[PDB]
Amino acid sequence: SSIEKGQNRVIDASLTLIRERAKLKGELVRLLGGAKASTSLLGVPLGHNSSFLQGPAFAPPRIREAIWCGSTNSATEEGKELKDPRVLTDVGDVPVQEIRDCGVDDDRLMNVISESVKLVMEEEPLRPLVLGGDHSISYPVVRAVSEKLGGPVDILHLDAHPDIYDCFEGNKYSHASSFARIMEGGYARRLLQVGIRSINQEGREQGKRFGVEQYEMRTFSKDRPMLENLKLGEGVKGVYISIDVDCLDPAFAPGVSHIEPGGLSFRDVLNILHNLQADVVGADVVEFNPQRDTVDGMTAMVAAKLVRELAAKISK
Amino acid sequence: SSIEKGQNRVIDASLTLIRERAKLKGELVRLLGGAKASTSLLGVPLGHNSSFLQGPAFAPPRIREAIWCGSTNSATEEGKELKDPRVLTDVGDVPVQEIRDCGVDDDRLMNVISESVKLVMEEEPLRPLVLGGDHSISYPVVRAVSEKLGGPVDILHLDAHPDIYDCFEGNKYSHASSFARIMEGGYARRLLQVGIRSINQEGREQGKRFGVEQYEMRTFSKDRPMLENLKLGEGVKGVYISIDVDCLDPAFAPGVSHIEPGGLSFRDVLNILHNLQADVVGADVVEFNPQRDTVDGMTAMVAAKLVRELAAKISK
Amino acid sequence: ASSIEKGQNRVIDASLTLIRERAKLKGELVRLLGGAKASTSLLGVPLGHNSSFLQGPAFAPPRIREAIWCGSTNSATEEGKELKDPRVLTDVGDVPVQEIRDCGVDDDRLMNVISESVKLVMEEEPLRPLVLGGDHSISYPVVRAVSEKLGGPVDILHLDAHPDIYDCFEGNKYSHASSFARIMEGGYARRLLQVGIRSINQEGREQGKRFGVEQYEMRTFSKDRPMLENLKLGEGVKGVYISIDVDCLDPAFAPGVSHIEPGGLSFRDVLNILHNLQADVVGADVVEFNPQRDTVDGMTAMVAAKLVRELAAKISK
Amino acid sequence: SASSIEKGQNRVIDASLTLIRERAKLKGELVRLLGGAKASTSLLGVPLGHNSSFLQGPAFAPPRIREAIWCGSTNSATEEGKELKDPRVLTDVGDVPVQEIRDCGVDDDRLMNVISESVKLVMEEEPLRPLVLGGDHSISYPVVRAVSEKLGGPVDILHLDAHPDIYDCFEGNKYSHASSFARIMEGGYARRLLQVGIRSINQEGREQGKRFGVEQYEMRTFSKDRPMLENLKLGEGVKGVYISIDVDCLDPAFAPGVSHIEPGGLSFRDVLNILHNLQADVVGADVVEFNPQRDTVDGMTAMVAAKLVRELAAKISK
Amino acid sequence: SSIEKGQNRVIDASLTLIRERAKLKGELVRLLGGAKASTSLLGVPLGHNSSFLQGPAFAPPRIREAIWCGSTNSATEEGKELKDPRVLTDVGDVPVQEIRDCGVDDDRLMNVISESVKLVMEEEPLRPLVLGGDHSISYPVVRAVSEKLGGPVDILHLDAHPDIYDCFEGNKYSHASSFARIMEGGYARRLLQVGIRSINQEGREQGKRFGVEQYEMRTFSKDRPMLENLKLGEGVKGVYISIDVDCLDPAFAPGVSHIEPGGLSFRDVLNILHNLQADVVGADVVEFNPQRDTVDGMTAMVAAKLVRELAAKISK
Amino acid sequence: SSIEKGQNRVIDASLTLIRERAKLKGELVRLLGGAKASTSLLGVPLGHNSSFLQGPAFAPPRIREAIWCGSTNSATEEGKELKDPRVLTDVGDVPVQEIRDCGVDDDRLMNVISESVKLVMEEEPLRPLVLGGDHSISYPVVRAVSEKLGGPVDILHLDAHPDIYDCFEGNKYSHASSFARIMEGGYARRLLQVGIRSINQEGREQGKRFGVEQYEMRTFSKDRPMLENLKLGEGVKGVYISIDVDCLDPAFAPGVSHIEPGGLSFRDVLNILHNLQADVVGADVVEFNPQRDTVDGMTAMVAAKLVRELAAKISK
Ligand SMILES: NCCC[C@H](N)C(=O)O
Ligand SMILES: NCCC[C@H](N)C(=O)O
Ligand SMILES: NCCC[C@H](N)C(=O)O
Ligand SMILES: NCCC[C@H](N)C(=O)O
Ligand SMILES: [Mn+2]
Ligand SMILES: [Mn+2]
Ligand SMILES: [Mn+2]
Ligand SMILES: [Mn+2]
Ligand SMILES: [Mn+2]
Ligand SMILES: [Mn+2]
Ligand SMILES: [Mn+2]
Ligand SMILES: [Mn+2]
Ligand SMILES: [Mn+2]
Ligand SMILES: [Mn+2]
Ligand SMILES: [Mn+2]
Ligand SMILES: [Mn+2]
Ligand code: NA
Ligand code: NA
Ligand code: NA
Ligand code: NA
Ligand code: NA
Ligand code: NA
Repeated sequence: SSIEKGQNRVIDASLTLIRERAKLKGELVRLLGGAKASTSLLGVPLGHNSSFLQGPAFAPPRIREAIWCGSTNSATEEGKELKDPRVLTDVGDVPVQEIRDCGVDDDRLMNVISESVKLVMEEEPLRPLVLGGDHSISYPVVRAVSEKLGGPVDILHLDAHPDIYDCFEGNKYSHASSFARIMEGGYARRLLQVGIRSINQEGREQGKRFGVEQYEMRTFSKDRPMLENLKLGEGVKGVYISIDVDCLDPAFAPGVSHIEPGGLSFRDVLNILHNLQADVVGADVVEFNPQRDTVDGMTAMVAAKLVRELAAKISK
Repeated sequence: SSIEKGQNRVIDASLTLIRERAKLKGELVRLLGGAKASTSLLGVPLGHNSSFLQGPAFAPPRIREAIWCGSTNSATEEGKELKDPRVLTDVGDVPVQEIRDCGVDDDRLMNVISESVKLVMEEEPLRPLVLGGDHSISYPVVRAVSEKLGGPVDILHLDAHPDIYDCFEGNKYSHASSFARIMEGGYARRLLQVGIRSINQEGREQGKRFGVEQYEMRTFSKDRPMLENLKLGEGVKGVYISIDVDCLDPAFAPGVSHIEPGGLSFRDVLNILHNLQADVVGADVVEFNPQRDTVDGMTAMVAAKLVRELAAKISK
Repeated sequence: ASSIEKGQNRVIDASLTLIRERAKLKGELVRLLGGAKASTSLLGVPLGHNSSFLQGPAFAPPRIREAIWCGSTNSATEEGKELKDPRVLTDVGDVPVQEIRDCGVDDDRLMNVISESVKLVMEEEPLRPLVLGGDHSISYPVVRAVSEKLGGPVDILHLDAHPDIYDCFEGNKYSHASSFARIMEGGYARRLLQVGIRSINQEGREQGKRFGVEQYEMRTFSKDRPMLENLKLGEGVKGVYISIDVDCLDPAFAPGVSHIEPGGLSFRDVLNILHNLQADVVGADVVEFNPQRDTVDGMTAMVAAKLVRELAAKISK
Repeated sequence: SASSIEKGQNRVIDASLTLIRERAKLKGELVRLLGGAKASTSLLGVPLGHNSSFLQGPAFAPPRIREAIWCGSTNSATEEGKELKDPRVLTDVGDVPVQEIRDCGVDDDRLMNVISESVKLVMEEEPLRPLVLGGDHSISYPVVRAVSEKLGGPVDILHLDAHPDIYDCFEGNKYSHASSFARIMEGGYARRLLQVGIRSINQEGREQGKRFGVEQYEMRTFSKDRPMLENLKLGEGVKGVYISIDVDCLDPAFAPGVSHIEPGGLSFRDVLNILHNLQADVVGADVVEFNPQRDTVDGMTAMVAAKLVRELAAKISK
Repeated sequence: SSIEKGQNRVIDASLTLIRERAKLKGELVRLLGGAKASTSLLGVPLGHNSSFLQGPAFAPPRIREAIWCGSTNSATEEGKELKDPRVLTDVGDVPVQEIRDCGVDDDRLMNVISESVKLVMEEEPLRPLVLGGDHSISYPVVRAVSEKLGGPVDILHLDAHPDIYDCFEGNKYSHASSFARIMEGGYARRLLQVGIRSINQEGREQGKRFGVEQYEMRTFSKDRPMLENLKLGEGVKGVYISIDVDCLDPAFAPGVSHIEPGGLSFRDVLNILHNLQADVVGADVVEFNPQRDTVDGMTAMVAAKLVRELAAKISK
Repeated sequence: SSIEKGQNRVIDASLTLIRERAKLKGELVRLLGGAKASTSLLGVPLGHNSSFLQGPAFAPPRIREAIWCGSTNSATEEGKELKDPRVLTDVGDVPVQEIRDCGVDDDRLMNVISESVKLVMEEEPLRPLVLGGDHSISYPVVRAVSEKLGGPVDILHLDAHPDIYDCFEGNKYSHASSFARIMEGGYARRLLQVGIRSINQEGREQGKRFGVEQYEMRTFSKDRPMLENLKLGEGVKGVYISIDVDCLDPAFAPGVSHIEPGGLSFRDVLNILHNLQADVVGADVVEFNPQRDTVDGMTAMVAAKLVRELAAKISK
């Protein structure tokens, strides 16, 4: 009624905001010349699919402040210039809270996040890097990348958790279920999960069902050489990388909802990302919880540096 | 100039979104009936006019979380029910960071902010409670309130500092120059400044020159009775309440950019607000810096409860 | 079968026997020194599971004891009593609440154990119980136990941001938000003065009006302060019980709470009320200190400890 | 007089042991009624910190550990796949009421004897095996003594710690947390003592290791020693293996909530590489020296302590 | 024993260092003059007479950083300019840890503290404001001011504690015996102890024995009107103010070694200082413990603003 | 002009204080007999050459406290006894803030630091270990060591940053330029920078210009065997080791002005220091920022243990 049409006008004005801002970043990259791919940040400030704490809703603006901190320089480790738009642009945040606040259901909210990602991909040669937000957001992002490209992607999923519960606590959009949604829908072929150390019988059974390659930290000593020399995406249209910050031991990343000892070092993660051979078509950095971070924002710098090194990898 | 016209498509859509949200809230309040005035939150995540720290840019979403925290109930001290839209609605945040990012200068930003305030006012019978954001925003909110209403207002300005510097560090939009801009444009008649304990010889000269009633904490013992029995707005369009969070002793409100000992207690602030007779037309809660808050968000709960009590006074 | 309830009973009985043996030694110490009319004895009830928001008060009583004896402090109360005199303060320790919960004991029988533990202290004359919470749910079994033992209602001074008189908060009758409904329902309290109230809803006020509760809100503290720094309670009944939720204090003074509620009393405001109260105090509690929410140096532990020290000087005589 | 004092204390001690015995009896009956278990980890808390040389914070640890084991952020499966809500995998007989026993004047010899008897009460309920939550490292002595006396012979011990804890009498306290492994080696309770993660030791510690034939692995040789330490075999021919983990075996990056910050320690993953690969019939274990008052505001060291307890439980239970 | 020539030239070089900087500060003040009194800061970074924590050793450099923090203005509540050397100069810190390390005894160390205070006074028109350090430093500072002026002073002593034990734990220089030492020496006519709330039998007896006026917080309701209208020094050499930061409720000043609930507000102390009628000849601000302070240095700001307000009272 | 006269009397007393203390330590070392080399701590509390925060100004006293903490023992990892003066003495802190305050320029302040180092070196057989302070101090320290020994040294520089900017933000004494100053003076033959992970085009170009061996964390897997087997100083005057605490991953060393994820573990650094073959003639531990440390001083312990293990290596 009056309501459904009111909701459509807020949704439409939200998509228009992303569309106009993408257009300006696309024109800016196309004007400078030569880029084959150019990382564009899209923020999805959503936390209500979280099982424990909703703090990731507040992450994307903290991440951006950390990327540009006066304490850092603008060069990535392998020497890309983050001030160059062909390396990194930013189309801003999906207005999630404003959409929820007007009574929009999750089916439609997640549809708006997909469309938001399509708006970036439709500006050549931008490729999306999504700032979460809780891990529920990887389903509408991966769906949007798969649909746009016209086939399943191979995924590298860095996570303490496999996020492959059929329906965690009745919520099909649970942050603990988004890789079940992705695999059910035929949006991914290979799913490599690395850093896994919190998994139950359902996680293992769902892993076998979907053909997932689950690397547990209890075999990391033996798996490290293979994980520091990954080659992904041959025979599919691209590779997507999803990083839950909780792939890192809490010593490196305390600013997470799920503290799970025995994880990767920051340098372990960069060894995997730097050495990965892959046509990276998209990526996300999720589950940064600023409310659980240190008083000085150490996990914000962790999330920012992951974003920066993913941008170097995506942009070419 | 393809970008200069493109800036306008970002602004148009930015304001479109505020209006589309404003109408839905408008409609729900008019459906319910009986409201003369209805507090509607409008966030202004702007901190780049700050002299020391830009942390208030992150405040409005934290304030909103604290209002609805499971630890609290939805009753105000007086007994007003915050779940009733006649009492409180929220039109969300102005996308200041997106606007800044598409290269728009401060003139047009502050005008977009003024226009956004006007969009809420044009939806009867909503009255704007702006969540700052640094002090800089009061000037465009007040100008927009003063323009819409057709003439000057009187201001209750609760703050440790007086913020009437002519031009502070060469920025005319400085959070320290905001009330100099307001007085200069005759948007205010009586400016009552309360909780003042950080003032310089320029602060006093400008206060006399604009005929400002500056109450210093030095005389609070004698002043309390007068301060706890205030009446304002007779002969004017209305009364604007600008509450900088540092009016409170840092013991109550650590989460600010300027720690200034010898402040008000939270109860002192409620004594003043509960007792003040005013036609309140507009109110801001500013300078709340989450990056300076306690790990448990004590200042977020302070900001939230001042918003709640301010909304129980504005709503009628 | 009923092998379950009987096994639970053996654990409950052993739990109560341990409080009995501890209370006896403290009793015998106070009697052997001689001259006490009343001797504050601490009983901890490390219980958090009736909270609506955070269960951290389950951990408070050990932290409060540490703060009472911190080497940064001396052993004198403000009005000059010696806390090292067992006649002024003793400690019978903690009800083993978690271990009773862990063997499947329901809340009715668990609250019965708390009551029975309070009686066991009262039955070593001249001990009077000062209970360390724990969440505010515990005041119900404590006040029930004191009233039943003294054989009549008491007057209660209740210092709290919240009135805690929901008929059944979230369906739990033992909710920390319902303990003073449970108390007034049972006729264990004649007068109930609630002081520091600044978070209350229509049901709060309707339940206030129903049970004859005197609700002093902070929006009228300027006016009410003279009368509140001059209380007299308990005349014509068995005595006065003082319940202090640490959230009566503004969070500036007491951040270590589950419910941050700006606009509360100063610590000095609470000692003015306590010091000047005229009352034969038969029991007290300090509840809702949440160590998990405290500063890293334990400021709220020192607050809860000093409230305990000033209540002990008041109860001991 | 002053001998009647000892009789009142004995009433508190007996009431304390009776309470542990009754809790242990329900846990043993539950495990046995479910059937099939050969061994079932049962937690025993010993909230003792007064033998500490710097901070007594470990007295507050056991309840914080239990909370973290059941934290709603976590799931109930161990890394290897054991279900912690199965009583045959984990039960909990609660805490020894240490503070109350100290508070009625009981001397340290009698208090440590209570800790020993409490451990035996768990072991007496077949098939429970004790996993002790400290508490400072002093408690390892009475625990290891009870396990050895009850099994009727020596155990091999894996001791994970920044410190060897083998001073004869640290600051005149024979029950010092820095002397508990001297107490253990003097009593004949151990065949092998392997000390892993050592990085704070002096000549007295090295001399005491030689005197008792302790095998001391220092972090300065961890590059060389790692393969050996990640393939340990212990307890063949004796009553089994006891594992004592001082949380300060971990670099303080991983475990800040300790009284003794000693940079250059093991990663959490390094410790699980050692535990997971250890071949051992583990007859008991402890997790000690978690200091909640030195932890982060979010309890990161509580979650470290809890995950060590959970992984040990998965190893003890079978 | 060539340690004597060393100990001696270490001491001489320490004293030289203060003489030289006093000479420069004096010259700068008279250079453009018309000042009767000018406040000069002297740090005594001494904490080893503390009974619990020694953290006050580190305070004086932290107080200086807070006085000149970019978040603050250079004007005092009354309106004096701290950049004006006539109002405030700074002669740096007595090298206490350096004198300690060469094996010098507490008797001689405290003499150095005394000598160092006289160096500031010997340089007209400088008046010493000492940044502690623990409360032991007040004995030698008051000794120096009294001997230099040749007569006793009236002393306003703000503290949770009376610091008047005969020999706390066997140390006659205990921070808990400074006022026993002062009273035994005849340096004070009147001693007013304000904010007392941790006192035992020995505290009351020593008080009665020395004629000390002990204001306990439990009578502050009745004493406030009187404490906010003091008059001291009339007839004797002048007024010394000693301020233990723990005079303030820990809500206002958590950065102390002794947390003692139920203290004064920051505005309470300012009401006492602003209305104190007195010729103030010296003052100290002691027992700030930076190791117990909040992460953002609230108590540092609290000690700095006491120093700034004291300097506005002392300078003229 | 008598200002200039004043400054020289202050510098002289400042040097006179280091001379006399170093005399007492040399005499003590010489009287115990047998030492070839004896580590002597010299503190340089200087932060104003920092680009981001001046916290390291406060570091040296907090390091000393950590070295002697009652939670620790006095043996190093390889068994040296820190209470033996032949293993460790301390000549205390260059009075940096007193020299700045009397208006001395950075040229002369840096020369004072050089002179303070030589005063240690002139007391046989002390060798200097300097506690920073920000990285700017390495230049005047190495310049003094090289001038004193009459030739160049090899340097091991442990840092996240190369600090080799020509003129970072206009300041030739920038903490980000001190190795450009060192390499321009010919004070060093080899400069091995280890743990580098924040470097731009200028850092790389300047590295090539001065022949710097730049070991980046992105090749640490490959490089680790060679870095745990270093031999330096053969055919030159010896080896100087500079340790920026931010060489460590912020997981281990959060108390730094520059959070840079993906660094060395503590054990990594000790594997390098313990296996290094070198005649170490001097060392520094710089850029510990206590205002960014944990509430319990974790980074203070890290800095203390680096100092302790360097002392074991320097003393012989
Ligand atoms: N994304 C994190 C989900 C955590 C959940 N407790 C699990 O079992 O994984
Ligand atoms: N709004 C804050 C203004 C602070 C400024 N340093 C001043 O001197 O006023
Ligand atoms: N300066 C503080 C002294 C504190 C001591 N516990 C006392 O009894 O006063
Ligand atoms: N377990 C901690 C003991 C620490 C002691 N300072 C030692 O030297 O071992
Ligand atoms: Mn996930
Ligand atoms: Mn995860
Ligand atoms: Mn302002
Ligand atoms: Mn302000
Ligand atoms: Mn309550
Ligand atoms: Mn309450
Ligand atoms: Mn140990
Ligand atoms: Mn240890
Ligand atoms: Mn004092
Ligand atoms: Mn004091
Ligand atoms: Mn550096
Ligand atoms: Mn660096
Ligand atoms: Na989450
Ligand atoms: Na600001
Ligand atoms: Na609670
Ligand atoms: Na300990
Ligand atoms: Na002290
Ligand atoms: Na720095």
